[PDB]
Amino acid sequence: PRAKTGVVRRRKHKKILKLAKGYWGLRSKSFRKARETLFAAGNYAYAHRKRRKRDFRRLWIVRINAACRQHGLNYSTFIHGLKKAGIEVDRKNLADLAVREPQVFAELVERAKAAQG
Amino acid sequence: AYSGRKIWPQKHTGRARHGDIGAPIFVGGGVVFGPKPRDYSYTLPKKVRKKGLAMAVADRAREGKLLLVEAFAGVNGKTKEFLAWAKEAGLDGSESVLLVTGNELVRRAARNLPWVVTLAPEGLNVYDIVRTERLVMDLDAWEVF
Amino acid sequence: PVPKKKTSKARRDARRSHHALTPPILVPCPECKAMKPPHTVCPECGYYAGRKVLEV
Amino acid sequence: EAKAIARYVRISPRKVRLVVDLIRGKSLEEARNILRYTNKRGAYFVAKVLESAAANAVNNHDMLEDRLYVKAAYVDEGPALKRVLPRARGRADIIKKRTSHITVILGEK
Amino acid sequence: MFAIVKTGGKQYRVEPGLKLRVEKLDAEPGATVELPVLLLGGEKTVVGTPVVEGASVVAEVLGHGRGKKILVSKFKAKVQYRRKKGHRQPYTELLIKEIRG
Amino acid sequence: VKTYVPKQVEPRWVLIDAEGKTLGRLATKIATLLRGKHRPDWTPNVAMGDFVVVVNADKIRVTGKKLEQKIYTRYSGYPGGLKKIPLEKMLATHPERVLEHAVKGMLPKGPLGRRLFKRLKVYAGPDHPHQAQRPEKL
RNA sequence: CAGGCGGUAGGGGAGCGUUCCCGAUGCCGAUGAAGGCCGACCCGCGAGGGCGGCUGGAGGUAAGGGAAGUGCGAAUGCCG
RNA sequence: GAGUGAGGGCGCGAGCGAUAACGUCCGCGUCCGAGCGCGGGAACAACCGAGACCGCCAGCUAAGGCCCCCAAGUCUGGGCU
RNA sequence: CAGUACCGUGAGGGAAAGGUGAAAAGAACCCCGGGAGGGGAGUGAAAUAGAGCCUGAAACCGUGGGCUUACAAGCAGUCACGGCCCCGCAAGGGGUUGUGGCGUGCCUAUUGAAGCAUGAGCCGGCGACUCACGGUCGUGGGCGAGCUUAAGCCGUUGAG
Repeated sequence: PRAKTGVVRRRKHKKILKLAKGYWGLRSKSFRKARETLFAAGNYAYAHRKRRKRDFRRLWIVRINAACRQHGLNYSTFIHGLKKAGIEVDRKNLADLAVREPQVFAELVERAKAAQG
Repeated sequence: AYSGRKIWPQKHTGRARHGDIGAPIFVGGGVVFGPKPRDYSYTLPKKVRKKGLAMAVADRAREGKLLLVEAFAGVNGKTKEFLAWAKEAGLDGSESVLLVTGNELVRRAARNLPWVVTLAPEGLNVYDIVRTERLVMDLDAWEVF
Repeated sequence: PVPKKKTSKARRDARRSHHALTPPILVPCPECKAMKPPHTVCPECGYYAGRKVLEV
Repeated sequence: EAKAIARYVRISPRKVRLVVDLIRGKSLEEARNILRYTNKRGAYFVAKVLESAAANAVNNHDMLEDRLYVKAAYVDEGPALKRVLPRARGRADIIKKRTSHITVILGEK
Repeated sequence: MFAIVKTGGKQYRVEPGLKLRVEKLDAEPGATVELPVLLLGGEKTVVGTPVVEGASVVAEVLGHGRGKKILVSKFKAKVQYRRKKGHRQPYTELLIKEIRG
Repeated sequence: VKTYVPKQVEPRWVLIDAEGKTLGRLATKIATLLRGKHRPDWTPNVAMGDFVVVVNADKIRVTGKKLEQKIYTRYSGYPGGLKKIPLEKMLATHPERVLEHAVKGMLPKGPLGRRLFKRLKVYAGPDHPHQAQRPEKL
């Protein structure tokens, strides 16, 4: 019984080849190089997972504080205006009802606050 | 290979280290022991050379064993005619079978036994029966007391 | 002295764009059509000045 | 349809390149002349080239001089011939010689 | 007009009868008309009142028409030879169809 | 999938300034005003905001005792020499120039920081030439 | 259903990918084995496995498990 | 059936040393190493918190924070800088 | 057509280098023409079939295409809304990237790494504990106070 090498390896590193298309230097034409990115690009793509969410998130945060200061009120305690209310929601994302048709939010001020009297 | 026996320098060398001209690095140098004509000589006994086929054929009797223990066919030397007792018996190339004929007679006869047995002496070939089915014997004694 | 790496093709065409072949020149001519360059001699138009090959 | 060849050389392929990008996008006129009358190697060759190119492409391909536009060519390289360089203390000053290649093409106007 | 509630750590809103994804949840295909609670509505043509919850004695017709599909992801450790991947991924994703409340 | 992209914005405009504007202290939340604070469609990546100025800015609210008590220095030397100048100096050298600095200290940065800055008219008018609006807020 | 889950060496569970065996006077196979370029569907957590297209030019080995000069980025390694 | 003593940072008891060193010997505690994956730490494994597969345009709080370059009152005082 | 080229002084030492096709049928002829090396045609099942011709990948090659770019700072990739050319009625699927965010790699050593502490030409391709025998704990087993025969001899295509 005899056994050698052949084609195995190339394939295992060819996977990379495909995932590497579009990269710059050797990261677009190398098995050990692109490999070494599956690490950066890889971990940073995934990892950039908490990143990507962490982004769209706080993004909401301000635009929010932004014009809420228009009607007057402001974050922190503002959120309270919700608690003293009766429940708590809006996923500050939905809080987009300021992006299109915000007077909707207007009342919301009248809301929250009013709990303090 | 009785190599050039020792060669290159050291310290410096072709950058790459070395001393032993055995260079088990190329497709022609030393390596390891993969094979070894020692195909290893392991085995067992007859205290099993028995029990095995016992239970096997029993269920292979639920298949359709039988075995005249000794049957004719004709010229016992002309292939065709032998089979003539294949049909006049009930067999035809499909579900496979085998048999033990301790006589050169049907041996120097059965010639090319595809799908079939054509034995005579004694060696035992259960396996090939696996890919087959029915069969016949030469006296219980021939099998072995 | 001595380096220790491998050349980059990027810088390849980079510093070599100024190699964009700067083609020569040429002009018309008299008699036949020996459109000669700024001061030369050719039997395609010959000429009519000193005397070289042929003209018509 | 207005074509030839440019392979089996004896020298530097990169030295040709721009020699072509020099006369690319032009017309039969343009190239044939200008360069033909432009020193520094290349010339004496690219020449015989265009002559056979459209000579048949206007033969067993029937074209038309004057209108044959200068498509372009294929800046590319070829094979080599080995020879080492002696030196101080019989060292490793080694090499060979890159020949050249590329393609020939114009069209019907 | 719009409307709003949620679906397990994921608050959503809509309009008429659209639908795309949000993992999977029991109840055979889209042969049912399932619906949970809510909280506000949509200060516009018809409303202007949220308050304490609101999902009090009020739900929302969330049609079905299932189409659950198996997606994909792709993972791997990656650090210093401690990249022990050998493990991509998928994840759930149901396809149905809303209505309203 | 809520986005927020309104498809552009086209920043605003406004005006202000006087001998009673606390230089720098103001700065901070100043730029934090341009980029696009009141701009809801505000998608941090895009560069909206406004377009504002500060006239009779020369000497504006002289802040406090920063005068002589601050050396606006960031110009690094080459052979062994850069720059200095304290308050009773810059306050002079282009008052407009001045104020610029005070903020310049912190400021933002990047292709974005750059742009949202373009529109930074100041000085000591009043009256902001090449204007085309200015809803001044006191 | 509580629980467990980072985790170098080490020490378990499998599985996977990788060349001869019978099966091979069984079976695909030139409306293609085999190489491949491509695949942005399906199956695989992965191992991979597919799975079908176009170039491709003569064979392959089923389920199964029975044998293992491989499961090789590299060592200024051998070589081209 | 395998690692194994070439550990060290911190802190404390304590001997060294010119309360000399991100040092030495131990003890021990420690966590890094082996947790160079979190976070703070301005950037910096060993100092505080906090110990890890999905999806997240999900929420609550501890370390730890609310003018700027990025998050949340230039809050309230009430003084004292 | 190697123990040759070759390197040696002796001894010595040692290379590379198989593959058109069923059949050479091996290129007729005529315009480029320095012979060279071209185009047609023909044979030709097949010239991405013709002589470093089998099939022909890979490092290294631009024709030529498409997406990018001259205020600009970076292990570079990523994740994000956006825009910017193929394909899907639609759903979208795309390719690229702007900026914004985000980003200390990789293989070997150790209280201690990313690190100018080593190695890393570059791609391919070759590469490393079986196995003999021998010792010795487990595992499906059978026999089981009982439980196991070498070296031969007939015989074995084979097997026995």
